[PDB]
Amino acid sequence: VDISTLPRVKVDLVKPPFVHAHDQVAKTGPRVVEFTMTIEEKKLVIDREGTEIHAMTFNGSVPGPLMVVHENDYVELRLINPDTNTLLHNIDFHAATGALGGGALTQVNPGEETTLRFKATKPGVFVYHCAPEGMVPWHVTSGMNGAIMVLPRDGLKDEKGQPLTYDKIYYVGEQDFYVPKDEAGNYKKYETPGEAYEDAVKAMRTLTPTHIVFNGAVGALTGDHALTAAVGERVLVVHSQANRDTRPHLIGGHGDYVWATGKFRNPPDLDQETWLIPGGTAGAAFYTFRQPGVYAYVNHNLIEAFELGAAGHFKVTGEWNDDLMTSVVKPASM
Amino acid sequence: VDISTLPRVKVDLVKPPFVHAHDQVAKTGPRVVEFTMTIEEKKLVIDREGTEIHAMTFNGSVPGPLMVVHENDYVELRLINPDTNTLLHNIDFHAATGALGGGALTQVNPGEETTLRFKATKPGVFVYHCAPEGMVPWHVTSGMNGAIMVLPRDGLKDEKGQPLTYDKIYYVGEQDFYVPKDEAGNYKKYETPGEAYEDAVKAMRTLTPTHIVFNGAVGALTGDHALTAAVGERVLVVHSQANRDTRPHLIGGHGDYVWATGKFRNPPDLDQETWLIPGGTAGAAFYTFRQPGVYAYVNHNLIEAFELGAAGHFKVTGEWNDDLMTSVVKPASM
Amino acid sequence: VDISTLPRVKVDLVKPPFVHAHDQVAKTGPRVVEFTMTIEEKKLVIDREGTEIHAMTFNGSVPGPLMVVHENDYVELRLINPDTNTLLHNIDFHAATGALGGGALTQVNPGEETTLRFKATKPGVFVYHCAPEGMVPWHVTSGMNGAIMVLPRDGLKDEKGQPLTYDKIYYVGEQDFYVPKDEAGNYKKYETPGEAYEDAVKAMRTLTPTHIVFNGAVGALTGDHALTAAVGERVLVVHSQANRDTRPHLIGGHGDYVWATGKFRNPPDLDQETWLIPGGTAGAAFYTFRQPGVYAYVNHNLIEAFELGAAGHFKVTGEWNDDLMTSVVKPASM
Ligand SMILES: */O=N(/*)[O-]*
Ligand SMILES: */O=N(/*)[O-]*
Ligand SMILES: */O=N(/*)[O-]*
Ligand SMILES: [Cu+2]
Ligand SMILES: [Cu+2]
Ligand SMILES: [Cu+2]
Ligand SMILES: [Cu+2]
Ligand SMILES: [Cu+2]
Ligand SMILES: [Cu+2]
Repeated sequence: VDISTLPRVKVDLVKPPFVHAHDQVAKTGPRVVEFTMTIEEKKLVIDREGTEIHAMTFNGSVPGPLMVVHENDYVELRLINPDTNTLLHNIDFHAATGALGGGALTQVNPGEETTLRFKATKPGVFVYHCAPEGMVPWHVTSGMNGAIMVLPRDGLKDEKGQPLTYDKIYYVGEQDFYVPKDEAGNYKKYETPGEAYEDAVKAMRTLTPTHIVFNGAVGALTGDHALTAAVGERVLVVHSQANRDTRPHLIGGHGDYVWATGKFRNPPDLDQETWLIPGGTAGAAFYTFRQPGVYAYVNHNLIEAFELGAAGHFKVTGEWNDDLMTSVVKPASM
Repeated sequence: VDISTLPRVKVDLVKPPFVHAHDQVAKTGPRVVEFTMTIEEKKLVIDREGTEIHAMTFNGSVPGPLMVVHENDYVELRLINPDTNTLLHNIDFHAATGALGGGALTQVNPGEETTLRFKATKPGVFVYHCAPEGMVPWHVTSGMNGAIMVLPRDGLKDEKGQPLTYDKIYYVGEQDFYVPKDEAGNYKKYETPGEAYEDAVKAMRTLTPTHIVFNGAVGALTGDHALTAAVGERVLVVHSQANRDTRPHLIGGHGDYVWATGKFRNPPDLDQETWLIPGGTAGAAFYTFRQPGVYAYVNHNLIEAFELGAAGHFKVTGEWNDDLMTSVVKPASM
Repeated sequence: VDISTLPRVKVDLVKPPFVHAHDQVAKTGPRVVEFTMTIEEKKLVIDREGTEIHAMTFNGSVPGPLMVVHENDYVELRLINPDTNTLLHNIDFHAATGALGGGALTQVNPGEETTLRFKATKPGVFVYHCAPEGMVPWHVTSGMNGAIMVLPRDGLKDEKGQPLTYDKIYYVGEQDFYVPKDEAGNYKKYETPGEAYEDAVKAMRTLTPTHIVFNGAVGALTGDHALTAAVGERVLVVHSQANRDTRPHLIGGHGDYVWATGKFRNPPDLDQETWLIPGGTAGAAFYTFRQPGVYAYVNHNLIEAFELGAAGHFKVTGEWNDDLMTSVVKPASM
């Protein structure tokens, strides 16, 4: 079908962990879904100590926002690199076919823009990331990655073919940072990106992250920004990691249905405690909450979670079920 | 059904790698299954060089013992922290739903005890571990973790729905330790847990284990303590890793049916050489032995196996099958 | 059936990434398939800087060559250790059952040979590697590993039971090296294998590779040695890693059908972006190319790919499909 004959719909993106509006089951035929993102190089404070890095972002956030389409829609992205930036950037979609996922067609210097179109032929959650030839891991590990969800036209299905419908969705982007250290162990800072580059390469080659965070900073998904749900609600958590493996776990819950490597033509794994999302992948977990209270959502290398930053919280409202769990005898000396 | 109307059964636990008595197919309706564990802080020698650490244990062992129930039983655990210990502890069951897996309800100071009940609503093998707020990875990586198996009421099934019945079961707990080192590379020792804490945190933040062991020490599952089997026996090996990925492999055999991420509502993977158990997970592998002799069972990062400790042995009795394997010409000069 | 009554066929191996001739669907009954490999200790330059190591090889290459048989054939390997070598070697097949995969029966000193036979009872791709008692990870991480493919007698099948037939096959062996470094960070060199051994053990115990390469060196699968295909061709990429996890990704494509842990009795995962091959495993991915141009094939820890060596290329011939992807507005200032 001639693409100029299809409907166009413009999406207005939101900041993670929230997700723009969409319908699980497609309410129209295939469409050209129009997105715009503006690259922003910016300083970000990433820990409680005040460590400040030069982040490279899509739309001002780490991770970049979640894009949502259906299978056999066309994604049309206007990518803007304002002249207030200093570096060359591009974009590679793991959802796309050809030209390095789009990276070979989207190289933009400061003061340039470009528009890419691709057909979303495979359903699943997928990573997108910047990847300029010769400086790929530097851009990705400076925060320049997000994800796209390509829903089946008839929505999600369980291992038997019956519908799975979520009530809420969140997007957790997990970021490994490599902040250069001196011989004594303290972070260095740098005056220009070029003066930083060799020590960024040195720091990356150790293979050891200094920080591993959700939504761009230690503690970002806690306090006033904890995730929320109610007892009985069905929640989909999309989780991406563009560079290193992670092992997500809902402390106090499970992944009732999990696509660990993110592709919806496969049946989900049931009843997971913890699952492996390989570096370079997006995964998705569906859970129905059964108990109120605080939960933590972590990478279950618990050092990475509780010392390096890879931990967030849910606050869940509703009634407690003593059949599922109860304290029979509360802690006491006797 | 009112829980006070159900049968109660008391379990008497055994030391790993052995497993307490149970029936694969449930011989009764749902029960309250009663367990007791006593926390023990103790010194342990973990390598051939004599390196001694302060371990934190459930029931005196690293790992803690394997607990076994059926789906929709209630687990009722009496957890005792004697006044000979010095620290606060608790317990989180990945099998349980609510209150951080039980951790929010089981905080016991030295000289206290508590009793927790939860309904085992999902079948599989699952990690349990201590997790005190603010010091979670320290307790877990001091050895304070084990596993629980929740069997389907009608026992295990293959990828086609037919029964799988084991003749023997073993539990291998794999432990990553982070023993602090001085600048020259030698381990330090410490006079109190508080004086140790900052350097334990420093050691953990390197993300690099000093030791990775089965059943609490280098060589623990060898010699007089090698695992055993006979040709033709069906063996289930439950394997847990509460903090880091592992990649188990039976040298000379296979995993004929493997639940790599441990949850029995999913069909097993067939004919595995090696499989990935993510950190924070228990997995299980079923094998029927076909050849006698010595086997090694390893994490197949072979550095981790043969230099850091992650290797045990089977000794298998019976007749050799020359159709499966034979030396046609023995090593010789010619 | 008496093995002396079966047909014998002699295979002549080829250097990776190419694969010797075979038929996907078996054209005969079960056979004794005869292979010969000669061990070669040799110097190899592994990076652009000229770093030279002492490699330990099967047949002169890192990885060793891909062997191909069908399920229930017998593999008969003549393994030769010439007197120009200095070390003891052997071979363990993850495809085989008993005697440590063959390692206990194949110990050859320089100037010796041996012939091993085993029945290939399980279909899949599997690692083979040297494993001499007490020096296993040293030999494996010096390059002494390859893979064997055991095809189902009726060829490969998809998740629904229909045939999958490849037009081309390649074998990518991925090698983690641990070249010892002095305190300043420069590689050391050594006069004899014995004088090298303690520092090789020290380097391995850091768990941090210095190099991670495809086909034995940085850049080996690029330039005049890039992999090739045409639009519309079906390609199987077999990928092994004998010691560490990897996360393969075709940049610009997908794994349409992937056996991540390599065993063909299981249904493949569909539409993968990236997949996890555990250390100690071979995996296989099937893709039909849809677009011409250059692709990169990587470990998607992008530091490991683009700084440490784990990246190769495809050059694909044919016509571009603007429906799948197009530049709507080329990069420009406006
Ligand atoms: O039980 N979650 O660390
Ligand atoms: O073949 N097991 O290392
Ligand atoms: O999109 N491949 O790094
Ligand atoms: Cu960029
Ligand atoms: Cu990528
Ligand atoms: Cu504790
Ligand atoms: Cu946990
Ligand atoms: Cu060797
Ligand atoms: Cu092996």
